[PDB]
Parts: sequence; structure tokens; C-alpha cells
Amino acid sequence: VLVQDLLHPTAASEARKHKLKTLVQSPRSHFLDVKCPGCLNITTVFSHAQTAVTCESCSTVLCTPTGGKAKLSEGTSFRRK
Amino acid sequence: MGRMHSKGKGMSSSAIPYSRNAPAWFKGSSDGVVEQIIKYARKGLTPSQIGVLLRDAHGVTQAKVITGNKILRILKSNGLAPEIPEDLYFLIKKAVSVRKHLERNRKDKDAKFRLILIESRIHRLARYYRTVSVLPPNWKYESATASALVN
Amino acid sequence: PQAKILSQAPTELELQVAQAFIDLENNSPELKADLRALQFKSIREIEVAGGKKALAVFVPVPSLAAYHKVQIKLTRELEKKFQDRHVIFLAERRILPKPSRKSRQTQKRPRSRTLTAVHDKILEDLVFPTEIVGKRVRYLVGGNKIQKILLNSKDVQHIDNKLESFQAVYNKLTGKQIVFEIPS
Amino acid sequence: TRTSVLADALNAINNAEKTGKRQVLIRPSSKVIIKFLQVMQKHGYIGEFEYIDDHRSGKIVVQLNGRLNKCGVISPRFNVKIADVEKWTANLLPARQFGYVILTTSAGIMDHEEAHRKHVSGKILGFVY
Amino acid sequence: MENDKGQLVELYVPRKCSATNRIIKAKDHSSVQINIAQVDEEGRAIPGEYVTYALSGYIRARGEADDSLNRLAQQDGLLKNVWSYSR
RNA sequence: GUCCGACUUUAUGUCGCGCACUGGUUUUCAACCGGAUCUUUCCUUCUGGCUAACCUGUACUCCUUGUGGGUGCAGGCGAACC
Ligand SMILES: [Zn+2]
Repeated sequence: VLVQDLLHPTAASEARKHKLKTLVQSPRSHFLDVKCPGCLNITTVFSHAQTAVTCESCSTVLCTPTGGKAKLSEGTSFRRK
Repeated sequence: MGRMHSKGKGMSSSAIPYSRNAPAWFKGSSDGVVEQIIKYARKGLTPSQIGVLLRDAHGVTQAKVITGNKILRILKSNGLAPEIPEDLYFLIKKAVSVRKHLERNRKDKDAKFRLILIESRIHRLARYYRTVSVLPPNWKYESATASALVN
Repeated sequence: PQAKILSQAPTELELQVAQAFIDLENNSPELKADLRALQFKSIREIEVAGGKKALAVFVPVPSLAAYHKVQIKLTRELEKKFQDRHVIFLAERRILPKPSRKSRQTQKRPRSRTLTAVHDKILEDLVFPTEIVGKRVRYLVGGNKIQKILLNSKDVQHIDNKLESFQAVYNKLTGKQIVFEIPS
Repeated sequence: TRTSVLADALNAINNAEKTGKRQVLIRPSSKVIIKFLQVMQKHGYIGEFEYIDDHRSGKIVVQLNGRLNKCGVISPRFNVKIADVEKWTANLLPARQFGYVILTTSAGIMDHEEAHRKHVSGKILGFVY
Repeated sequence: MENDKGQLVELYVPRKCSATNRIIKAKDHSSVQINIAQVDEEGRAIPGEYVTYALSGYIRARGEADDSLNRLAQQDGLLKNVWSYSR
């Protein structure tokens, strides 16, 4: 503790700490490419989305607002961006 | 962690990513993003809702990253900036709502104190927007002006 | 078409680079249709240690957009044609001194024309294929400064050995030494 | 609110020295902090510090070696005439043989001895010894 | 410390903590001085030849004595990777 | 170089304080301050003075064939100054 690296702390400790508290502050969020069983369009959505995101082709919601991050619509298949 | 008008000490916020430039995975066009912003504004949406719509339904991380200008700046360049700034307008709406609740029931003193707090915040924000000359120097806040601006 | 792609007084070495650009223009389906609208601002040569050399082409800057879209291909083909000379697609930006109070008012100097901003842009465009993900600055005990740049581990394969030459170019541009490091 | 950033930097240095550490993490990292730590490096009271770009005020990581014993800002940057330098050194520094009143002159941020060598004086920043 | 002609006038130029570089007081009755014996090729502790580390009473009271000794022994090639410079 | 303290009515040869005054101070040194210069690096710039000064080249070379050195007139250096 008396001698310790702050310029290069362990990446495990990086994921340990809070956002806004890293060496350089970086968001923990990410984007997703979701496909709805309806059509073949790939929709880009946010992990912590705040709106009932729907595909422009069909009036089917793909996410759902939540106190934290998005909860999907039980049938959409996603890939992390 | 200041909480200007209360004793709160929270720091819940958002950390802007280090890289200013566009994300590698984004394939959209800056001109198309500007057109989308213009259309959303013409629908009658404030810049914050425009940003939230671009972040949720599309891959726009933030307008300044993609276009190079800010949302309100983009609207102003096209002459769609509202005559009252969005935060001040929302404060006006909240104040008129609490005043309505007050005049519909007198005995509630806590909402009276909250209206005092909201009016103080309105005065501070109006002073700021007045020294920057966004609002005319004669702009001020009294009763029945908040309703006129809101309605 | 040698003279058109350089908006500067001719120099024997840069004519060869222009001819190489025409030879690049010979290939139709991907090296044409964008490359016609090209210019130059007096490409210059920077000596690298060990006998190596770094040519630095200087974009007028309005063409940077196109240059940036084209860069990777043109770089590898030019390295095929130009041996031992690493080619770097640098911008040219007007650095303005600050108004001394005893100097006279001209105009509000935009911050993009300033030394640190211009140097940041130059170092960011010293390499397209990789992106700067971190910037550290260490001041040695003896009184000299080093600007470590942390580059993405992804897309590191493009710059396999140009790093050192990059250093030299920045040094030759600034005198501010620089050390490249790639985080794990 | 953060009024004097250099005060926060020097307080962090003092706290992380008294506890026996060898490093500090100063958050706001202005020009004045960089110049202050550079002077301390020049005079040996500090080790090998570091600027960490965040695109937002940056930060600084300071390496110590236990040689320092106290930093400290004179928070009201008093206009110090060239006659009043000696009074400040007497009131702040523990001995005449060492210690340095770091003060900002028109010729930059400098230790009091260097300022007296240039025969120039300005406002006072802090003191190190 | 130094007389103008050039002779020392100080008495007992004091020791310093090997982990925090702070001097050791004359009456610092918490500080210790560890001796680690040098080891030859066949594991025979060579007598009268060792390496000394002066740990201050402050770090011992705080609780960083063993960690500091770990680091200090690792630096001078006594223990293999017992201490990591990045926590 | 200059030289003075131990050698006492004197000094040098001598014992050097490692030079009591004055220089080479590019002996590397090391600073401690400046000044000018190159950066896409300006320090208010011109408009006439005055052209101070030689990027002037007109008549030319005083003198070793040597750009050391000049008598000198239209361009033309203005911070050397009005
Ligand atoms: Zn569908």
C-alpha cells in the first residue's frame, strides 16, 4: 500500500472501481445490435436505453425502460457492439 | 455532490468517453444525422429528447462526436432554437404547476416552500441567461407570465 | 497531370511522388473515382535512425477527408514503390502566436490554430489506422518531458515498425520527445 | 466548491507524505500545480510525477521519496514586494540555510532565491522545505 | 552540519528508515533493524555477511512493516515475486 | 605576469599561503543573469527623413597575385535613430 502503481493498476481493479473513478473515466455501457423475429432489419440500441425502442418496419418494442439497463422483449436476439 | 437547493450529496452522472472522434462501428452519415435532428426538432422536441432519441433508436453516441456541433447549436444554425431555453422553460412549467396546486389548496405549506425554492432557481437561471443575452434584458418572472409562456 | 496534383513550386523529389500517384491512378476500380481531386503542400523528408527515411506528405487539409478515406491503400502501394521510405500523411495547419499586450489587436485567435491544438491534431494524424486511446506525460527528474501515447491494441498490426520513425518525425517537427506504448 | 486547486494538491501531498506513502493522485492538475511540482523536482523535494490526460482537466500522479516534509499554499496570493521577501522567508521557512518560498513573478513561477537572483518579485504561491 | 574549513561538527549522523527514507530518532523505541543472511551456492548461511534493513517504528505501528520488508527484499533479489508493484 | 608571508640589520636559490594586485578567462568546465537568431514562431507598422549600415555596382582597386583593406555614387537593411 505504501508502494503501489496507480498508473497501471490491474484491469480487475479497473472493473472493480466505480465509473468516474478510474484513471481516465470511461462508461461501462455499450451498444447492441438486436434482431426482431419480424423482419431482418438490425437495430442499434443502447444498453441503458430509456425508451420503448421499436423497429421502424414493425410496431414491436425491442427494449423496455428500467431503473438500470434495458430489458429486452423475450424474443429478440442481440449481439454486443 | 453539491445539490444547490437541498442537502443531497449524490454524484450520479455520465462519463463522456475519452475519444472525441466518431466510434469505429458507426456507419451513418453526419449530414443524415443533422437531417434527423432537424426533423425531430420540427416535430416539436427539445434538444434533450432529440439526444435521447438519437442515443436509443440509433447509433448516435452524441451529436458533437458525430457532426462536430451540439444539438442546440445545430438547431440554432437552422433557426429552430426556442425563444426560452429548455431548462428554464421546464422550471417555469414546474413553478406554474406548484402554484396551481397551491391555489387549489391553501393549507399545504411544504409545497409553498418548494415553490419558493423553484422560484429562486428560476431567478438564478434567468439571471444567467440574461447576462449572456440569450433573453432580453427586460425579461423577468411574475404571475400570469409563466402561464403565458407555457401555454 | 504531374503539376496539377501539387499546388506548390516544383521540386525534383516530389515530382517522383506525383508520378507514383499517377501510377496509382492507373488502376481503375478502387484507386480512381476519388483520387482525381488531390493536391500537395511541399512533402518533406525526415531522417530516421539507422539510415531509414520518412517522407511526410502535407495535405492542404480540405482534401484530408478524401486523403483519410484513401490512406491505407495508397500507403501500402507507395511503400511497395518507395523502398525504405515510410510515408506519413500529415496535415498542415497555421500556428498563430498569442497577441502580446504590446502587440496589436488583429482578431480572436481560434483555439484550433494554437500550438497545443495543432500539435495534438498532428500527433493524432501521425497515424490513421490506429487511434489514440490514452495520453500520459512524464517529467523526468533531470528536467525533460516525455509524452507517452497509448494506442489501441486492436489495429496495431498496421504499424509494426513505423513507431520509431513516428517518434523521429514528431521530434523533427517539435523537439518534444515521445515514447509509444501499447496497453495489454 | 473547489476554490484554490493548488491548495488541494499540496494538502494531498502533505497527507500522503505524513502517512509514509511514496505517491499521490492529484485530480484537477492545472498549470500552477505542474509548475509547483516542477520547481520541487528541480530542488529535489519530489520524485517523478506524471500528467494523465482525460480531455477533462487531466490528473497528476506524483512519486515521492520521503525527502519532503511539508508543502503549503499561502492561499491569498499576497502581492510581495522585493523588500517583503525576506520577511516571508523568516515567517515561513524554518531556517535560512534551506527552504523555498515558491512565488509567481512575471518571469514565471520560481523559488524565492531564483526570484531574488533575477531581482524580480510578484505574488506568493506557497512554501516548500 | 559542515564547518567552513570542511570538518564535520554533527554527532551521530542518524540512520534513516529503509522503507520511507525518514530518519530514526535516538529514542524511537519502536524501530527495528532486520538482518538477512547471505546464502552461497549450496545453501550454507555465510556467517558475518548479511544485508540490513532499518524499518522505522511508524510503519511498524501503522501495519505496513511486513509489506515494506517484502518489497525491499524483492528489490534486492531475496524473494521471488512475493510482492507485486501494481496492487 | 605580478609577487608577499618562514631567514633573523636584505634578498634571491629555498619552505608555499597553494597568488595578498592584474589577465589567457571557448581549458572541457559548471552555472547566474541577459541579447539576437530558425521554427507554419513578430517585437505596432508605415510615411517621409538619413540612409546610419553594404544584399547596391557604378569610376575603380590603395597594397604581396590574397574579399585584411578601401576613395564611392541611382536602386536598396530603417529599430542605429527621427
Ligand atoms: Zn419486424
